[PDB]
Amino acid sequence: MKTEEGKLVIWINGDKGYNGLAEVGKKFEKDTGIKVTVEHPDKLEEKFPQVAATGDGPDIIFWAHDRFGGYAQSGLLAEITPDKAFQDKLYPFTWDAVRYNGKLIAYPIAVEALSLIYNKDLLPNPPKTWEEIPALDKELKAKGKSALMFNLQEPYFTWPLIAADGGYAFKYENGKYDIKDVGVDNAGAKAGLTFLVDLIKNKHMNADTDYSIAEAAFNKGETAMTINGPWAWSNIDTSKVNYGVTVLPTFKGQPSKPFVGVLSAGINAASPNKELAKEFLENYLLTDEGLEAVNKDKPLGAVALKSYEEELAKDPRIAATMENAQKGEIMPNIPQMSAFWYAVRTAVINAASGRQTVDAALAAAQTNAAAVKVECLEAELVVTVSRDLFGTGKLVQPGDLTLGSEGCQPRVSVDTDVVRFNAQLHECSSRVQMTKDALVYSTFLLHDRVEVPIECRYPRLEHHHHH
Ligand SMILES: OC[C@H]1O[C@H](O[C@H]2[C@H](O)[C@@H](O)[C@@H](O)O[C@@H]2CO)[C@H](O)[C@@H](O)[C@@H]1O
Ligand SMILES: [Ca+2]
Ligand SMILES: [Ca+2]
Ligand SMILES: [Zn+2]
Ligand SMILES: [Zn+2]
Ligand SMILES: [Zn+2]
Ligand SMILES: [Zn+2]
Ligand SMILES: [Zn+2]
Repeated sequence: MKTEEGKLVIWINGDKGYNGLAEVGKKFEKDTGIKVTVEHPDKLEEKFPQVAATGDGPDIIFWAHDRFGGYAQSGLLAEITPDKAFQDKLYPFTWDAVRYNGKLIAYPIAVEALSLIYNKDLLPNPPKTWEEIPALDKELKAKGKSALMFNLQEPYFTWPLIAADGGYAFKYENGKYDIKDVGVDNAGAKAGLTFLVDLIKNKHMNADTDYSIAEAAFNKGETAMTINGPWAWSNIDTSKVNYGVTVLPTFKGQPSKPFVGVLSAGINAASPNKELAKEFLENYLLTDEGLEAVNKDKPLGAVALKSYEEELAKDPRIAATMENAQKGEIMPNIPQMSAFWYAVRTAVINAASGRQTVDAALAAAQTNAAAVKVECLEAELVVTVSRDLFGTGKLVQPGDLTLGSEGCQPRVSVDTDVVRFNAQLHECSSRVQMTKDALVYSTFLLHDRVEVPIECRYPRLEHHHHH
């Protein structure tokens, strides 16, 4: 077990202020002898639920509150025990974010929202509207520069624009999310995405741009604007690029609705140090002195500790962050939330690459989120289709569903709640895509006219040998 006794192990996403948390670590060793080890695994949002299945993994996991409901469902999270004294010390807004089934399942740390960052030297007046940007780009290209570059590979980043004209994740009727009602296929969503597809088509943005491309492009000086969070400031500051942080553009008059996220720290249900951890977080990290350590390394954003948030909220950058939170909505923490993220991730990618039409793409994003769970084994993958597609109570027969290319003959288990596909990867895949580090296998599940994309990533070191 990573988790030993008398020793703390923390997992935090690589982009956050990990070394600064390490300083808050060492200040906890010099006071208690308990060593704190902080590490930053890749895809750690996905690594955590696998290892902690078997009691493995860290004592404390740091991530945006949205994944924690899923974690807690699968019984991999400790319920935290903070007293009345402490609960008053953070913003109620943030406690409610870390709650699930009426239990607190993590400690809220900071509030994050995507603002629009811009180069005052290249563009002393940011655009107020999305519709301005194509034009703006032309003029800018003529000067050897570009208008806007941001991470098109994650959904987090393109959502503010989809939601804008009335996209949403899961409908919230009567204080409960209807998990069969996804607002990714509606007209407002189609509007947002189409506009974004055209930016790509008109060479105003490239479909390939990812987090590290966009970040360099801007920090070098090659792009006017970018979309990103508080954590990206640390670097921008270093490039000495003269920048400001303002409200995201509007679309069809309406504002961009970023998802607001609450950086939360969660205690492992299998950890033998649940009290030592409880102490680290409550009295060393969640303090005016401790938060400063991290926020110094990589800005946390609008920190949830009332105390320091107030001392800090006189920053125009956080000022913008908060304005954008306002026009946002907050992330659901339900389990299905990660199916959503995958659905949409694929949709955007397929639309922007022309693999699917925006209509078909977002049509699929619905079924995928509402009724599909994909699970990728070594040389076979498992596709679990919920029998009731959209809540109708009208179930489908196994003959309505079709997986992979023609030669793909999967074994079909059929319960009364699901229909299960167990399929031979190589034999069923419709296309494999090689990247510097990854291999993505892709195939389609058809139902009705609709085609939902089934998609499995692996690293490229699985070739050596026998795939
Ligand atoms: O892209 C989907 C992804 O978005 C969010 O993750 C954010 C995270 O919240 C940010 O703080 C930052 O680290 O960038 C991430 C996006 O690349 C969700 O929290 C996550 O569950 C979701 O999969
Ligand atoms: Ca829908
Ligand atoms: Ca720093
Ligand atoms: Zn790392
Ligand atoms: Zn144009
Ligand atoms: Zn083969
Ligand atoms: Zn292998
Ligand atoms: Zn062989």
